[PDB]
Amino acid sequence: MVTAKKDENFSEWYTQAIVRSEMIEYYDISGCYIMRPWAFHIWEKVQRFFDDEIKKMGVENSYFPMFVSRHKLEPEVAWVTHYGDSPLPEKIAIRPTSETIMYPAYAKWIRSHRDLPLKLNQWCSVVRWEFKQPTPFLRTREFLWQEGHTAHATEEEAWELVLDILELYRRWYEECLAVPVIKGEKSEGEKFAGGKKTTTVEAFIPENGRGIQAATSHLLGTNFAKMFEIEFEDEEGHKRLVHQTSWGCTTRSLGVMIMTHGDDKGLVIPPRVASVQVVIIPILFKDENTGEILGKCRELKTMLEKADIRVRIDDRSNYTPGWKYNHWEVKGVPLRLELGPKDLAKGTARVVRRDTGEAYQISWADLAPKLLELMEGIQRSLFEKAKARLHEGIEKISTFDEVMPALNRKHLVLAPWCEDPESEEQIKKETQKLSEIQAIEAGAMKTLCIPFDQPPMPEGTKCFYTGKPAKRWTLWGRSY
Amino acid sequence: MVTAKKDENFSEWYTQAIVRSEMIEYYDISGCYIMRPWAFHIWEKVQRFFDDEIKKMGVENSYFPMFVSRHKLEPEVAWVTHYGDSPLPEKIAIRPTSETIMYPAYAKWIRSHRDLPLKLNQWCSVVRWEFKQPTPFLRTREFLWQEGHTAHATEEEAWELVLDILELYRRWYEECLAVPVIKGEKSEGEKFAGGKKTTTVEAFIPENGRGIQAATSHLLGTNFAKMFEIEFEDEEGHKRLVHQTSWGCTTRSLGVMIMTHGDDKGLVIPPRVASVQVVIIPILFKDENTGEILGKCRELKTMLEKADIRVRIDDRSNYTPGWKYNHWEVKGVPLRLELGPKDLAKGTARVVRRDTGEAYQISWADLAPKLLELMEGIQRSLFEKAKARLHEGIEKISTFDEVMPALNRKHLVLAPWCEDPESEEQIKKETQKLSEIQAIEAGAMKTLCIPFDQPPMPEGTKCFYTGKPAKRWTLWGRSY
Ligand SMILES: Cc1cc(N2CC[C@@](CO)(C3CC3)C2=O)cc(C(=O)NCc2cc(F)cc(-c3cnn(C)c3)c2)n1
Ligand SMILES: Cc1cc(N2CC[C@@](CO)(C3CC3)C2=O)cc(C(=O)NCc2cc(F)cc(-c3cnn(C)c3)c2)n1
Ligand code: PRO
Ligand code: PRO
Repeated sequence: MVTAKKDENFSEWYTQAIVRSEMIEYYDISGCYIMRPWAFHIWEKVQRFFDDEIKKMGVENSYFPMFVSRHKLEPEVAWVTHYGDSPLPEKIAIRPTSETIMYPAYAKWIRSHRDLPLKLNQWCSVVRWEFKQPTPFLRTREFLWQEGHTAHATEEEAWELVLDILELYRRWYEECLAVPVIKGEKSEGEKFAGGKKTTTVEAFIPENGRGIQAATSHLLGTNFAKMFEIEFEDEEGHKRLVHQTSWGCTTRSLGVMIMTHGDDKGLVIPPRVASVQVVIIPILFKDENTGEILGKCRELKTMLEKADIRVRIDDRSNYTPGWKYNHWEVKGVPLRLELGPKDLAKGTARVVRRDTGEAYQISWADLAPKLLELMEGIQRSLFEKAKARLHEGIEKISTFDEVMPALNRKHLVLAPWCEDPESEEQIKKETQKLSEIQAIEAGAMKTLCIPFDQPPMPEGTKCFYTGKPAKRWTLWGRSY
Repeated sequence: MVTAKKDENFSEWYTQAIVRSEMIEYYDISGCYIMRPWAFHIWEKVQRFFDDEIKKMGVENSYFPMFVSRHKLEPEVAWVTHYGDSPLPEKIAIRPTSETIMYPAYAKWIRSHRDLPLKLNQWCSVVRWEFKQPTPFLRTREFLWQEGHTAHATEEEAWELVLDILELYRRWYEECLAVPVIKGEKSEGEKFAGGKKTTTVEAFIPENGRGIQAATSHLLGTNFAKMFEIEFEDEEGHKRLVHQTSWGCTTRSLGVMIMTHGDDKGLVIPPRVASVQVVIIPILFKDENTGEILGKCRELKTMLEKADIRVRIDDRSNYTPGWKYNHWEVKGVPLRLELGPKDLAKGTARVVRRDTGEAYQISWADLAPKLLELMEGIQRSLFEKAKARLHEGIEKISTFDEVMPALNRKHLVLAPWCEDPESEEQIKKETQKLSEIQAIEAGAMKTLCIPFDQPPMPEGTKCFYTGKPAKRWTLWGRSY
């Protein structure tokens, strides 16, 4: 049972939700968490989705070492210096990302324009060792991810690949996880180190008012090619720099799903990625033909599974049906199917959907088509409600005077911005001091993205902080 | 093109085979190798096979951290001591295996007999940092693996699980990879540290005469439960120690496949795990209807792929068909399909199988069923020939006098042994000195396994080294 209200103590609510559903187990070494089967199944499902999608683009999986030499990497990096009692001749680092691991190989592999495009991906874990306090799924020192790295003959090929991947990330969140995101370009002050242009999908956490960078797709261009001398020969003979992309996404996505859909009873997992879509709970009166009831549950299980519905029967006699109702609600199973002697006599079943609590009586013959329609019903609704909370979380503003009241309501701001970097740094330090002063009477706002969706820009619109001619609409807010 | 003979310089043959087929790329940090897509596809296929199989047993996937504290682990272990310029308050280790990472969690999770069996697995990489020289796939400082860990209420449940997993490993090698193995029990001198009984599947490398431990399945029993206080309550109330298993298998299996099936032209990959089973090579005379020929290749591709045959068309005009013949032979594609204007006019195709070089002419209508029959033909033959080379590699002996002549022929020995540990150590040190002395005129033999398949033991048979009553037949040899 979950006891903390989501709209009061969000921290303890999230901890309770992920622990009591058997998603996360704690670990000795600060910032690392055991991912238990209940959460790993979801990671497996989104990984299968993304893998299939990128294999249709020609991306292939590989595995590069987790170690990188001090030479090639040359802040939040863990160093190996000993193999037991013996010292290393030169300390080695654990990958925080693998550009400097993979790209010397790329320089060796790419000779001719007939070698491009080169498209590799890997599923692994990386280690970014910050001493700040962690957050399960969202900010951990070790995390699982995929990272893809492509090299191309032209800039425009690489850019189209960046956008195609960003679309796949939008589908990862919105399609599988029912989390709405915003496609954007990062400012030059927040873009990847060494890249040309970083795109992103941003998500939003209403309860603390914080945007979070859900995934990233970088146009590296020729910057890394220069660093690593990755060149191809054209049909003429002339050597030219390849144009590269890199893109990544992590188990952070799981956290974002949890916070988006959970409620006071606990997890609410979208049907598309639930490892159990329907849990069948037989009623088990002592004064009843139990073998018959269980036989019919088994029949309904096979009947649903032929429609590819993922079913678990909880026939444990040492727990009441109310205990099981709570137990599978806490783990977020989207549909519960109850079947007792009355239901049997009438040839129906009772189904309760996890999102709203609504109950239905369905005849066995209509069970598979009806539940299918209901699962798409739940998924869709989970998305649209979340989409509502997204749009109600963003205030469109004209002046800096409107920032602080919008932040105190846990909202983001969409403002006309001139895109000057020094202005962003100024804005962060000022909103941070204003936040501290407000805290005294009871931090910093940054750019999250310049959205692809640009609303109308009136002709003479001025920058909301500098007064200069505004260039584009920018989404700012407090951030993870 | 591969130029080193497999039966002359096996080292350079193996290196050439794995490099020239684009399986392995070298890396700065000694003992680590980049696994390129051509090899990773095979790893993906065997991983899918094993994953499916263990999910039918109820095993679930998880992910535990790659770090372990100095406390809990308390030789070939890499230590992290710094996060950049800052020192760690207590150095941490990178997993060489995860018993000491997972089992405190197990102690927390297992309370009641209704919590057993507990069956977890993970796919990750581990780091065993030896300063000896590495061997691609076979012996590397970092390797990918799966490791499974189960806890049970009784010893016999855990033992049946150990044997079931060992059977799945036999199917991993023999069924998918067409490599024959021998099921055995390891001596107490070679068994896992802290376990009760280690089982294994052993493979054999004829060209250097060396057995290699292909995979391992340990009965831990209650030893680790005592160390970590993992206890369950029975229905009576009494706390009891759980009985545990752990089992693992790695990318070593890939190496063993390569060495088993490759020839002087290079790789020979069994059809069951080839990512390309049929490469279709159109003949492309300049004086021919090329669009027609390519159209028919595309048709044959879709026709074969509806029978679930994995097909690639190599329609590159800048390479001759002979270049492509060599190129896909080197990468080990099991079937090659050639199609030109003559074949088109006759409605047939030419197919050449990679193992023997045999050619066939098949009408399009029979293409899918015939190729299917041929792929099982290749697989089967790859296995049986390898099985032959296995059995011809083992000499059954009675006396120690027969050891050295059997080792000088690169063979293993099956000998009646009393199973005394001090005898094994004696045997290793003596065969090593005899080997060194022989080398002067131009090392050590150990036990590989006590096979499950015990041949007849005559009543008064004496130990082949000590003269004592022999206990069981034991397979010895030089080893990886
Ligand atoms: C799971 C995950 C995902 C991502 N990221 C980043 C990249 C991206 C975004 O798209 C994806 C690759 C493309 C993603 O998912 C970044 C981290 C992370 O920075 N970890 C280190 C850490 C540990 C820690 F204990 C605390 C803090 C910390 C930071 N501020 N505070 C107040 C605490 C940070 N972790
Ligand atoms: C790929 C892989 C698999 C396995 N093993 C062991 C376990 C098992 C067997 O079933 C599987 C888990 C169950 C498996 O596959 C063990 C190693 C390995 O010991 N690596 C370290 C290393 C690095 C190095 F550069 C050199 C040497 C070395 C040792 N002697 N010499 C002359 C050189 C050793 N590596
Ligand atoms: O960390 C990053 O942002 C990029 C994308 C994945 C690989 N490196
Ligand atoms: O390394 C070993 O041998 C065991 C089996 C995999 C996990 N630990």
